Amino acid sequence: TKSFSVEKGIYQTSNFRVSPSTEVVRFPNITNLCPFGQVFNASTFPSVY
Amino acid sequence: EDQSVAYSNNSIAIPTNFSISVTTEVLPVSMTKTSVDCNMYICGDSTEC
Ligand SMILES: *[C@@H]1O[C@H](CO)[C@@H](O[C@@H]2O[C@H](CO)[C@@H](O)[C@H](O)[C@H]2NC(C)=O)[C@H](O)[C@H]1NC(C)=O
Ligand SMILES: *[C@@H]1O[C@H](CO)[C@@H](O)[C@H](O)[C@H]1NC(C)=O
Repeated sequence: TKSFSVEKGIYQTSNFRVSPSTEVVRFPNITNLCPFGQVFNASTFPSVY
Repeated sequence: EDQSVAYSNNSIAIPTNFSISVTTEVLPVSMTKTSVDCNMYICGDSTEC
């Protein structure tokens, strides 16, 4: 309640108290590099048709 | 149903015994008290939202 003075009673509040600190980044166990050759570093490309 | 009766100008009906009847009247009074956290519903756990 956006004020510096509060009247007597019971009120409902937001969280305002806990925030995360750490991080979990678990991804699969692959490691082989994708074949950017023969797609970018290739000898011949086909016709558009 | 129809119970047509015409008229009379010298007759009167008197009831000779009675019955005590107990009836039930059903009336709502109050409804459930519900509160909403606007930020949690709209945005959840995102700071940008
Ligand atoms: C009007 O009075 C008569 C009696 O004069 C009632 O008939 C009696 O009903 C009760 C039960 O409620 C019995 O125990 C009695 O035995 C009955 N009569 C007698 C004295 O034998 C009648 O029920 C009363 N009015 C209404 C329509 O309830
Ligand atoms: C009503 O009452 C009067 C009294 O004089 C009588 O003449 C008349 O016939 C009555 N009519 C009915 C509705 O019976």
